[PDB]
Amino acid sequence: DMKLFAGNATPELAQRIANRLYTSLGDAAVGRFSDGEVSVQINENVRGGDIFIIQSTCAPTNDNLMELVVMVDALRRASAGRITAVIPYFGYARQDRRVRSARVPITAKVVADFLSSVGVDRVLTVDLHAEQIQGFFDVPVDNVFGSPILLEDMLQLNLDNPIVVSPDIGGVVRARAIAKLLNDTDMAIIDKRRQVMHIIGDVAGRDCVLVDDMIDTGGTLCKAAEALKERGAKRVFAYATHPIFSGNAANNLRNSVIDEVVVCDTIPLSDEIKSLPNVRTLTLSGMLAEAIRRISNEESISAMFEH
Amino acid sequence: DMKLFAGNATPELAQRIANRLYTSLGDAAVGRFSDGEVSVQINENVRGGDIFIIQSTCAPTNDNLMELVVMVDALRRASAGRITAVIPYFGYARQDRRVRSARVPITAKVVADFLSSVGVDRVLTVDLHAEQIQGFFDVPVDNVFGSPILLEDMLQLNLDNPIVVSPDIGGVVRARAIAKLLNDTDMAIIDKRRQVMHIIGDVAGRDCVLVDDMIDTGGTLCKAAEALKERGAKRVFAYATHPIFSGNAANNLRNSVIDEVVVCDTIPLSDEIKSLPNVRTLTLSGMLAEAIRRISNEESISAMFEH
Amino acid sequence: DMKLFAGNATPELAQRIANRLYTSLGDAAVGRFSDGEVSVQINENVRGGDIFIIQSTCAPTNDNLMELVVMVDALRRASAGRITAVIPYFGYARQDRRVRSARVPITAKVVADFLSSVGVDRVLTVDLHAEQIQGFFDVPVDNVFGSPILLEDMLQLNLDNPIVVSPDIGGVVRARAIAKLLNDTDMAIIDKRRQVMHIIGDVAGRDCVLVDDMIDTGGTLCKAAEALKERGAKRVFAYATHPIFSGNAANNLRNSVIDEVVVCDTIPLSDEIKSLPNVRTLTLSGMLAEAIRRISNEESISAMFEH
Amino acid sequence: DMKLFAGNATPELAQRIANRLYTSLGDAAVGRFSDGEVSVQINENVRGGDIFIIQSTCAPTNDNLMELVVMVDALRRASAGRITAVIPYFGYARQDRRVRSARVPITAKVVADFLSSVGVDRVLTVDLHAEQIQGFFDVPVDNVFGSPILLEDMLQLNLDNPIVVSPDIGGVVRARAIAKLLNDTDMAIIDKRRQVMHIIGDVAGRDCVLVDDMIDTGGTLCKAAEALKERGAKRVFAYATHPIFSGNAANNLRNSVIDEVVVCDTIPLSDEIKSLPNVRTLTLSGMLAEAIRRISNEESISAMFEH
Amino acid sequence: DMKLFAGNATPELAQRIANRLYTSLGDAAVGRFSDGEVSVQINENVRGGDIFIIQSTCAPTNDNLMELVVMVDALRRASAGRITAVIPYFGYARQDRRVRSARVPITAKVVADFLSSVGVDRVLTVDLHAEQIQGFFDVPVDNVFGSPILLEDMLQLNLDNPIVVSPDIGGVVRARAIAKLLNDTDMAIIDKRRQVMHIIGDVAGRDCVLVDDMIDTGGTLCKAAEALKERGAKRVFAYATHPIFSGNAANNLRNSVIDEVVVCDTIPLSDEIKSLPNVRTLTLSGMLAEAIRRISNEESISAMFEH
Amino acid sequence: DMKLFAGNATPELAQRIANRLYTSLGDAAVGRFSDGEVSVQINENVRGGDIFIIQSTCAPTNDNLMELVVMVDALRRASAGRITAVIPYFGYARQDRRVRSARVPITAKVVADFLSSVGVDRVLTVDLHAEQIQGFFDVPVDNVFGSPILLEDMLQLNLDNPIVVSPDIGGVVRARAIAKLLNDTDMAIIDKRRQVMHIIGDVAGRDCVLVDDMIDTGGTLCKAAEALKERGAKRVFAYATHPIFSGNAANNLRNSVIDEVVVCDTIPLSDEIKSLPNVRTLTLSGMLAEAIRRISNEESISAMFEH
Ligand SMILES: Nc1ncnc2c1ncn2[C@@H]1O[C@H](COP(=O)(O)O)[C@@H](O)[C@H]1O
Ligand SMILES: Nc1ncnc2c1ncn2[C@@H]1O[C@H](COP(=O)(O)O)[C@@H](O)[C@H]1O
Ligand SMILES: Nc1ncnc2c1ncn2[C@@H]1O[C@H](COP(=O)(O)O)[C@@H](O)[C@H]1O
Ligand SMILES: Nc1ncnc2c1ncn2[C@@H]1O[C@H](COP(=O)(O)O)[C@@H](O)[C@H]1O
Ligand SMILES: Nc1ncnc2c1ncn2[C@@H]1O[C@H](COP(=O)(O)O)[C@@H](O)[C@H]1O
Ligand SMILES: O=P(O)(O)OC[C@H]1O[C@H](O)[C@H](O)[C@@H]1O
Ligand SMILES: O=P(O)(O)OC[C@H]1O[C@H](O)[C@H](O)[C@@H]1O
Ligand SMILES: O=P(O)(O)OC[C@H]1O[C@H](O)[C@H](O)[C@@H]1O
Ligand SMILES: O=P(O)(O)OC[C@H]1O[C@H](O)[C@H](O)[C@@H]1O
Ligand SMILES: O=P(O)(O)OC[C@H]1O[C@H](O)[C@H](O)[C@@H]1O
Ligand SMILES: O=P(O)(O)OC[C@H]1O[C@H](O)[C@H](O)[C@@H]1O
Ligand SMILES: [Mg+2]
Ligand SMILES: [Mg+2]
Ligand SMILES: [Mg+2]
Ligand SMILES: [Mg+2]
Ligand SMILES: [Mg+2]
Ligand SMILES: [Mg+2]
Ligand SMILES: [Mg+2]
Repeated sequence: DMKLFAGNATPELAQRIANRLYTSLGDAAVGRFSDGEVSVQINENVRGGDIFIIQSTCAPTNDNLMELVVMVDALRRASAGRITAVIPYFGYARQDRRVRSARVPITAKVVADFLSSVGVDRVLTVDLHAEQIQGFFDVPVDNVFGSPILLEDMLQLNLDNPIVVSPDIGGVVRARAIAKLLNDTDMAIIDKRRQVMHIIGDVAGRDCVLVDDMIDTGGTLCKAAEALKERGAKRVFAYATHPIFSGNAANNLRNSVIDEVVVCDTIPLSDEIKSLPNVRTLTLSGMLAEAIRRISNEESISAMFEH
Repeated sequence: DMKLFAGNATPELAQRIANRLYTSLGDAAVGRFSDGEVSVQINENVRGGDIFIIQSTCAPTNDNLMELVVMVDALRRASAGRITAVIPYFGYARQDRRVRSARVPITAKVVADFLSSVGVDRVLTVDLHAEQIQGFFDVPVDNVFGSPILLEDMLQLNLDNPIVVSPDIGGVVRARAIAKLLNDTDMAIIDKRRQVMHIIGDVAGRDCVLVDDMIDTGGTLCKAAEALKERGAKRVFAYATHPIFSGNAANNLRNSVIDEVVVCDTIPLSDEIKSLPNVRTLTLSGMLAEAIRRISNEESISAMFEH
Repeated sequence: DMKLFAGNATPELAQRIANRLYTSLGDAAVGRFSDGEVSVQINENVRGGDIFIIQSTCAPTNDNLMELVVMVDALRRASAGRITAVIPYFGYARQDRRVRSARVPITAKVVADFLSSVGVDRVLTVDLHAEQIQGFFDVPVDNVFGSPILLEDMLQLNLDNPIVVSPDIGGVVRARAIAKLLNDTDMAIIDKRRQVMHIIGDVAGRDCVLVDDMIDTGGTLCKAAEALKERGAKRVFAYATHPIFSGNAANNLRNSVIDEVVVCDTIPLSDEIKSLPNVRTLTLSGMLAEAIRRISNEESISAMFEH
Repeated sequence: DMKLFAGNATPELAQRIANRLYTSLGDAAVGRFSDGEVSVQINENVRGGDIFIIQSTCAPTNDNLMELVVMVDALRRASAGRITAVIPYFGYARQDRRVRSARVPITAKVVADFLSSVGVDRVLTVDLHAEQIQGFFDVPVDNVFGSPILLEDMLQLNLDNPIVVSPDIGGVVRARAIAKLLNDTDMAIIDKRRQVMHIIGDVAGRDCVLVDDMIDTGGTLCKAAEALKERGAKRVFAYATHPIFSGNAANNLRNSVIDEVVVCDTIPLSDEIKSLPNVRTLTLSGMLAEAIRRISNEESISAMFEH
Repeated sequence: DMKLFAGNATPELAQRIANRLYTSLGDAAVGRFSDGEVSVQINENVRGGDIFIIQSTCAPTNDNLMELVVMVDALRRASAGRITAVIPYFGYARQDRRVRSARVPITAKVVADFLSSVGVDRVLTVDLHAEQIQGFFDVPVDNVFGSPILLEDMLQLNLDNPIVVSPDIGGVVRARAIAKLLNDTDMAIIDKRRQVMHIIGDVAGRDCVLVDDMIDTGGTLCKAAEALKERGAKRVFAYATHPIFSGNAANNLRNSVIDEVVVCDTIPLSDEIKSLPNVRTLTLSGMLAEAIRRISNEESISAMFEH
Repeated sequence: DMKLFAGNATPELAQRIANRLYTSLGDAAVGRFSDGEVSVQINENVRGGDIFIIQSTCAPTNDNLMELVVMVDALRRASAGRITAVIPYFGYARQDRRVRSARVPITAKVVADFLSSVGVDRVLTVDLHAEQIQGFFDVPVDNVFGSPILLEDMLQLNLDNPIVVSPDIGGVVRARAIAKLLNDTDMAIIDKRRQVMHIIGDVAGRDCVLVDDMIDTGGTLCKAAEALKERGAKRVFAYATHPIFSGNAANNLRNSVIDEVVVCDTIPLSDEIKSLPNVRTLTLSGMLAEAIRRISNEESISAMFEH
């Protein structure tokens, strides 16, 4: 008995996933009270059922997170059988350690504990910022890579001896994976010091493909593109998974040298970003639908990592 | 080693409490990242100390709640000794049961579990909506009544044989307590059916004192005042503790028959409400300061319930 | 695989519930050792089954509570699948908070923690003293109102413009619900001060119906009846759900002015009470049987709250 | 800050322990409500203090156990620092396993879980039935042997080449320890089959000393004494620690051949037993007082096991 | 969906159990990394299945224990349904209490907590050293006696009025059970003091059968055999369940007077022990296979304790 | 009351740390029983004390881990106050996620759960393989970098325009940190594909400094050195923190082109490795002693990250 429920964060993606599964979204009234508190009511029998909740913890981050945990609590007191939380974009994931024992929280661990507390049985995400966040839960966590869609889109560009560049030091593993998949090309890395940006590798007269896991303000992306072009690269393409686009992202992308920015749909786009002419969107609904189908049927999930 | 920390919800109240304790607020940078996520950094040694955090979970409710739990987590990983959360207004407290086994959450229990999960050792609140929320925690919870301040203000009005009215059926216990304290006067109750409001009791030619625990939209308050005046009451005064004032509260209070509305300061007032000429504010900083002082010194807290 | 087990508290009610479900009580030897310790032995295979235990925590309260938790432990180590505890009368429910931070326990929370500790999966009660006790558990709790049976009995009295009276301030919500159900009549409330009892409302020349959730000693009930009659009420009927009848209840009811006392059967009656001529009993076996049937079949429980 | 509190089970022993510590019992009102429910109120400040509760879980077993857990809960919500439960006789300790996977509970584990749930920090008992019950807790458990007092009393009898006999197979380890302490004498064991009792060892013309951990009904004790005398033993003395004396114990001991029965005071004696001329009582107040003193002062507890 | 997995401790026994169940061992690669750390990989779909893991915690004890807990963790994150751990020999079981409050651990409780932590749902062992270790878990534990096989082997010896002897005081209960089963014969006990060994009972001119639960170094066994022969016993046979055989066991058994040593196969034998001519092995694969079959089918396990 | 205890893994390091703190190691007998099981006995009063246990989880990994958890359990049942585990080398840390949802365990999370289960209050490690393992605990974890000692040793080599190389893609962050500290030099990275090793960066005619966190078999290190020399580098130095040196490490290092290998002392060296002429050891005893001193005195730990 598979039922899908959606919050207010990604309703359109939840509709696409439901369409690809040939079912319909379950009836739940998820809204706000007068003072801003989350209101949830489940409007159908869920006893013994296998429930999936689809909601990214994107901006407004805290309201979306509260919607998620409150729906899980309402479902779990209504005697639901098993609850899987599909969270295409896992928010607060960049706060995953205390560097130099600074007096900061590990907020990803706090969110994982909240989800375990209200009674989630399984989590399914796309492109976690740190893969060790799989260990912040006591439940199985399936971290699905978004690279098949992006790679299928890259191979339709007919680049002239492309080189894969990671905009920073934290993206090197993902850049290397993409470089191996993209006919096993070269790789270069942007290193930032003091300000001045150094490039480790040769980018002279080649098409450069920047790959990252998110675009928040476009700062690192735009700066790396400027560095690549001023060391003589023909074209630069940016390829990310999570389109956060916060702050001054629209102006940063508009006044940039990036020829094309391609993102997935784990977060809905705003109006100013949709108005931009060089920002294009791929869809992850098929991949998420197949993962949900495999989880619901006691099937192996390893087939989801094939290209 | 008593240290006080404040969030962004009630900073001015935290300053008044610190002033009455002749100390200063501890240094912590509590803010937002670019995308709306809570940022916390403790900027001083808290090892082994006795920490108090002062923050109401008022609107914006979810951001304030996340600030609170994230500060508790950061303090607890920095090896703080004991953490007391002073929460003058406990949000989400109106969702405390499932009526008729409706498929709703018990969100107050969820919030209590989150606070117990991040490592709170003690909670101190003012005028909980339901006193049974004391049982939603495994830690001691001190629910301090705000009625001493309000009563001290009522006794300075020189009312002509006043009668204490509860605007609804849920406020009868608080109304009875106030009526006993206010020279042991009469009590009347507003009952709403179908629309039409019935008054149980005699209110003809008497000064009426409405008492409640919050004013959210002013709906029940304004309607009860209209009923009281159209059954012939001389003057009506409204006395509440938590000034939520959400939605159309300013217009409802402006176009009403209530002569004076008196509230406490557990939630900061907006500009439109401060502009109103018949809304007046009392302060709870002395009572909270004395409660914090008694908790810090291993002293009996029962003296806080004296009039 | 539905199996019913019964303790020693309410065996006759368990038999009626079994009869209405067309099954038989499971074989378990629940008794006492020589020194008063609870002895439990399950005498049949319960592996993977869906178990229901029917036992009120009525007097002797502590022996009944220990029987319940010990049966749950024996069933859970015998590899039972799911255990539902049907507790028609939830004892210790009047101790649900600490008033004025008095150094008392919250014993309802202690009992809820014990039940969660031995491994109960679901609780089903009738007319909880405080509905917030639903939040003292981490499991679903279904609090079924006994008002349908009592209302069906009230409507067969043909009262002359009846008025519904709550004997104290804590029963106002239940009295209001009954008043709405009983053709939407008036409501009056007994208020006790200092001794002297005040009645808020008009009771002159009307049939009065006192409604409460329990009758423990009959003190409040008898006193309220005396007040109602000495302000001129024609007849007084008392309507309760839980017949505790402790202490001097028999003498208090015998030497009273109440014309008829009607109770449910969540607690068995003693001999002295059955000898009384004006105490009558209704049965809840049909309602509990239907609730058990709906829980066992993954059906919606909301239909149980219909009149 | 050492404070002692006592329940209703062993108040006189608690007074003796307080006298030997030159302090007084703390003020707490522990009683019953009208219907038999436990009532507890702490009447003094216990914040930060080191609390000891002295109460055996003797008959009436369940009321005493509930008093204990309810006092612990009331103390723990009043912000007590550390709570030690001194339980001279640990009830329900004979139910410590499931023999042949019988569908019975392990009730000692249930009691240990309840004590850990309400927040006990340390347990101190005398002569546990099974020493592995130390492993049923997550807190330190100090199981103090009562054999020093009993041995000091045995050595004042001037027996003629005594032999130490265990009445059953479960008491062999304790009998061997006593035999080693009692000038390293011989040991014999009673074995019961089918009825007929076999004695392994030689008891002809010797003074026999039966040692056990409890006397519940006197069945095994009286039967073993009869067997010993009908295989020709001069005198038989019975030496136990816990005087349960339930059921027909008074008649069994009166119509027996045991010359003298000596017990400790972990359970108060009834009137019929005190009337018996050959039942004598030793006291454990000094040993328990010294153990409490050593626990309170961060001193080594190993000195308590010296003879 | 019953699947069997085996570790490296008892692979041959796991094969025999699989053969008697007419299935095959599941595919899992359990090995060591270069530095000695346990490596585990499950090579098949286990989603929703009912898993059994067969592995004794025998020498090397800590590597076997780590293999077990690591396999349980890998299975539980792969979404296995229910995990039963068949542990024919439970290691660390001799450390089950703190005698005289010595500063030692209770290591059996630590192992039980680890197994409960990684997510074991049920434990099945053979001949636990202390039966109270059943209470160290929160899950059902089935402690199956190995005495049927040993008794079936004893009855094929045609002994001349045999007597059953326990080599020490801790084995008396097991010796008594065997003596009752073996046509209800006599029993004698070895008592060790100061060195000198005393025998309680008559062993002159009888065949002696020593029964124990393990043979670790053969010290107690060889010494008891010497004592029995030097008080004139015709033949001595040793009967144990767990063949640990550590240290100098081979030399102790070779230079001994025991005519025949019979053991079960809960631990594999070494080469030096297999070379011995008077050490013989029985098999427990049929009994364990039937217990696994009964657990998998929701059948009563009590039939396993029949002779 | 600071007490230090040591296991058998790193006794000599524990002695150096004790010497720098001007105290002595506490008395505890930590050994093995006959069959290989861990034996622990604490031989002094530890009640209320602040305990530190110094032991790396190095090879033999599982015995060392069991020693650690068993000592923690023995200390915690002896009523120790606070227990800090100093684990200079955290074993099993390389298994920190499930790549592509492979059916493997996350063994670092299992070890963290075991340590939290037995009652550790704080962990202090050196150079964790993944810094997110800080989030696998609920207690504070201080991950101290070993780079100050290594950098102080590098600056005493007088290299000719050195370049810092990371032998693999996982070491890039550490290599970048060292490069910034080492007068802000260049950085190059070894990339391995299919076999063939690519170097991103220019290493022609420069002194190369390989930095890693461990040396297990020397495979990556020796291969990277060969690649660097066959692209023309003058000298190659290897700088690591944890000297695991397992398998064929001695032969790999002997038949290599690395001029000098410098390691810390978090793991003791074997004889074959000490015989090597180009392997040199630094000490971390001063840094660990200062960290222990700061933890014991409620001082800020951030001063430990200064160069
Ligand atoms: N999109 C991706 N595809 C494949 N591997 C990835 C990706 N993103 C990160 N990785 C990590 O890159 C590493 C690949 O290792 P390998 O299996 O040797 O290619 C693993 O740690 C993966 O978790
Ligand atoms: N017998 C009863 N029938 C209906 N409501 C009840 C009863 N007893 C208590 N209540 C409470 O009365 C309130 C009724 O609210 P409403 O839905 O507005 O009638 C809810 O809080 C119910 O939980
Ligand atoms: N009164 C007692 N005195 C000493 N040991 C006892 C007593 N009762 C039981 N025992 C147990 O007897 C055993 C004595 O072992 P040992 O130290 O060899 O004398 C331990 O297991 C003790 O726990
Ligand atoms: N092999 C065995 N067969 C039967 N009982 C055993 C065995 N080993 C230990 N026992 C214990 O011996 C006792 C037998 O009690 P009974 O049922 O009176 O024979 C129980 O406590 C059993 O757990
Ligand atoms: N030895 C080291 N010194 C400094 N940072 C390190 C070291 N090893 C790893 N790191 C990480 O490198 C990053 C340095 O960031 P930054 O503060 O910008 O230099 C942090 O994530 C550190 O945790
Ligand atoms: O706003 P930006 O910093 O440019 O983008 C967010 C980046 O912060 C993290 O490294 C992510 O990997 C992104 O690369
Ligand atoms: O917006 P309003 O409903 O008028 O005020 C909030 C009320 O809702 C609860 O009963 C509170 O007691 C208040 O009386
Ligand atoms: O013995 P009594 O106090 O008269 O009856 C018990 C009452 O105590 C509680 O308020 C219940 O609602 C009852 O009304
Ligand atoms: O009433 P009784 O059975 O004679 O005495 C209780 C006995 O039950 C247990 O074995 C105890 O050791 C006692 O010996
Ligand atoms: O090496 P051994 O001590 O002779 O054999 C192990 C014994 O230790 C325990 O009592 C077991 O019951 C065994 O009898
Ligand atoms: O035996 P090796 O693989 O050469 O050394 C262990 C390496 O495995 C991990 O990447 C560590 O960072 C090391 O670099
Ligand atoms: Mg980045
Ligand atoms: Mg209200
Ligand atoms: Mg009442
Ligand atoms: Mg006995
Ligand atoms: Mg033993
Ligand atoms: Mg033995
Ligand atoms: Mg590496």
